[PDB]
Amino acid sequence: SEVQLVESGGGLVQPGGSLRLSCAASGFNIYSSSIHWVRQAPGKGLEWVASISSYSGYTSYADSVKGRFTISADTSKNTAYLQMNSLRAEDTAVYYCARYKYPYWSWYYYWGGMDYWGQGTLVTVSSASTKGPSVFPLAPSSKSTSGGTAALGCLVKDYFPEPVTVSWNSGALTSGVHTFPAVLQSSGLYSLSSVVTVPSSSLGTQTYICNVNHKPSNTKVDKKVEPK
Amino acid sequence: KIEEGKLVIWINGDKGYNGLAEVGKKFEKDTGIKVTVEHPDKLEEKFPQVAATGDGPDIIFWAHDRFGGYAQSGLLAEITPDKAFQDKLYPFTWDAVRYNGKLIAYPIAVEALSLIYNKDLLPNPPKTWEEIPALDKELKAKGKSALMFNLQEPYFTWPLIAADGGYAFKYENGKYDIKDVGVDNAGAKAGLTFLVDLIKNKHMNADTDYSIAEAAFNKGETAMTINGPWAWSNIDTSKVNYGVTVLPTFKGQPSKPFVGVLSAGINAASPNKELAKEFLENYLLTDEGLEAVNKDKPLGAVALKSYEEELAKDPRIAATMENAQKGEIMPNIPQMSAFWYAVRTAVINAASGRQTVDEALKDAQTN
Amino acid sequence: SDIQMTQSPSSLSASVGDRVTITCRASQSVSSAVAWYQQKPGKAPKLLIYSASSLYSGVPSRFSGSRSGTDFTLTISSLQPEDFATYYCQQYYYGYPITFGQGTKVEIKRTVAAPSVFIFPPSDSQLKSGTASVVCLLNNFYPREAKVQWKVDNALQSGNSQESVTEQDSKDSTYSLSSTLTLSKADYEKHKVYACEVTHQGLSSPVTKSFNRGEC
Ligand SMILES: OC[C@H]1O[C@H](O[C@H]2[C@H](O)[C@@H](O)[C@@H](O)O[C@@H]2CO)[C@H](O)[C@@H](O)[C@@H]1O
Ligand SMILES: [Cl-]
Ligand SMILES: [Cl-]
Ligand SMILES: [Cl-]
Repeated sequence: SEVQLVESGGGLVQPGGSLRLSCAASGFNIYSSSIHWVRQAPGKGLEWVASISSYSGYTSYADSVKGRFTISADTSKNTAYLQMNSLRAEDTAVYYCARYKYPYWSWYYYWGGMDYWGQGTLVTVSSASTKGPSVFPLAPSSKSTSGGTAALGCLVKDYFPEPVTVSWNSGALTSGVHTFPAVLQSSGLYSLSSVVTVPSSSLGTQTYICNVNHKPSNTKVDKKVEPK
Repeated sequence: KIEEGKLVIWINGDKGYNGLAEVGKKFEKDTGIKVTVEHPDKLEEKFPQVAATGDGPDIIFWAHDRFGGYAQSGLLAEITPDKAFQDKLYPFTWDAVRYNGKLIAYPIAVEALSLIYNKDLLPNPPKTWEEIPALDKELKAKGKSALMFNLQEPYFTWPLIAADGGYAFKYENGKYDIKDVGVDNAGAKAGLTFLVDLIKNKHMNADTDYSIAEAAFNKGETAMTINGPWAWSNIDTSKVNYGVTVLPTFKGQPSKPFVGVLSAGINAASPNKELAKEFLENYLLTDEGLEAVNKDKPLGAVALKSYEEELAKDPRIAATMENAQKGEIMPNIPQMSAFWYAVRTAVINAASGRQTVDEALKDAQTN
Repeated sequence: SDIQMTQSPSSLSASVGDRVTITCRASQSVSSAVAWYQQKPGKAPKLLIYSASSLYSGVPSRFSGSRSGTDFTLTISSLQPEDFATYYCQQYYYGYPITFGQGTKVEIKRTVAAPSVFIFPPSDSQLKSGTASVVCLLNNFYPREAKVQWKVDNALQSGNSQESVTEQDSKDSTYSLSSTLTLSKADYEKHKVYACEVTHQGLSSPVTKSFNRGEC
């Protein structure tokens, strides 16, 4: 609650480009602690990247980032940094910063693990340019009606990069909504679908609009969905 | 940084800190500077943890084995006592506090575990570990037990593990080699296997700790226990008729306990190095100071020569040194902290049946 | 400087109130320098256990860690709704780099439920661009394993569709599946019948939803 970490600096860059991440700390002092960087690609496990310990003058790097990444700390403003050079497409992941409570010494390794984590920031390394999505409606028909329940949605096709956010009626509709994880098509573009189940009788009175926001491309689309 | 004009001291709770607090009172009546004595839990671990935040005491009290880690981490100040003062203490006690050719704390007293027995329940204590199982079943028929001691700390079981070969780091050329660890050799496996058998055959209890063992012996419920000189005061108030003698042998070889030298170090971040140096040398390390602490909880064989000549005449002190002569002085290298972590974990896992002896001692990785 | 962390099982189903045990194994001796974490979808990890068995402050006492031979174990004595997530182990012995396990999924167990199947033809706007996408929807089923097949004029399609599955619903513990079949507008207008065939444990026979192109 009082101890927290806020990250910043992610984005999309070309292979060979550079990025600099930040990890700002509150509720404790970085000079008397240790900061770690851990990354997670979509739908996979966790992988440690780098570590720094100010009070003991200690730094360490994973083999898969040696000679490319640099970790550092600014004690005067309680912030740690991760300079990432020579980025590859396989570096695409969510990057976290975590705290180790005490300074690090090899003979004191047994003091525990990582107790506080930041929210994370997304890093995408690609040669493709940003592209906004096309929003197509999935109109409720007789083919999408089982009993008193009917289904409808929109299709968010051909955008890059991740992510997108989707809501229904500006957030006023939450019950029965399913937004599916995006898939990477063979064209190198993403595609997503979001649906909502509603009573069939309500197709006459209630209005249904899906709100799509793709901030990487500054794309905002409000699409009304109605029966064919 | 700690406040200027006052001395904060950390010492373990099982020692006579109230006696040390009185020594600090005589210091303030002469200098006008208050001395506070505290006994935080796991203080040997909290000191390097809180050092970066500016907290911690001005003087730290612990056995010498953990002072090399404090020095390598840059947390201690080098002490500078003149040649005349160094002659007042035994030469070997200065060696225990020498790290990389420098003195990093003041030695106080020598500690070693002994065998404590109830003279009424046991006129002749056993000489071997092997006959203890047979003695327990005979005492259980009377509502008593043979032996209870703190199984939660490897300090108390190490004498049996090292009896027939176990060791920490190989010493050679006047130096310790951290790549030569002797925790899982044939002798160490034999010692720990014998301990685990005692628990399996219901002669001991894997959950026994310091308080349970101390209460059982002082209340006449168990015949034997293993502890240090500090525990003698509590046995006196319980009026139990007890003795202090050599530990029993294992497979014909004597028990080899780790000998500790209680030491006092000075914080490097303290602005009171001036006063702390004078307090230790001319108020605690005297006949008056050491006696005020010793009469609270016994310190053992003190490093000050002009007091050991008196304490040596105590048979309990002679028994402490005979166990010490059969053991070895602990190393002071920084790796000793990781050593105690691995050994503490292996003993508890084996004693509770979660791992075998071969698995636990192989799992103890300290290098 | 090499080590591998392997967890078992990779997935398990349990009920609220059950006792659960996960195991973790390392390829090298590391004493008890292993920690356990919890992570839910869309959230950062959370520390539960360190030093194999030391409970971190705030973690309920129904969690516990222990050793079983050389293996590390994590046990939840009375499973609660908030306990359903993914759990990782991690070693931090100074002789090897910090390494995590592959994770272990703990899902809610319920009775089998067959999915509702829906199908959507391409929209007018998309066809104006030259493409046709067909969507098949499987709503609220259990367990997760399902099978979808696209048929166009009774011919099985392969290599031209993709699908994705949601997380387990927090209210009824079911799953949902969305599948999209994409073709060019020229190929879409050559055929008549577009169908998505579904097979699932909750169905005694495969279910087919289809439509004829231009059938309003
Ligand atoms: O059990 C591991 C522990 O052993 C020693 O600690 C002793 C200490 O030296 C004695 O003065 C007394 O307090 O008993 C302690 C064991 O409970 C080592 O000095 C210590 O570093 C180690 O952790
Ligand atoms: Cl727009
Ligand atoms: Cl021997
Ligand atoms: Cl436990």
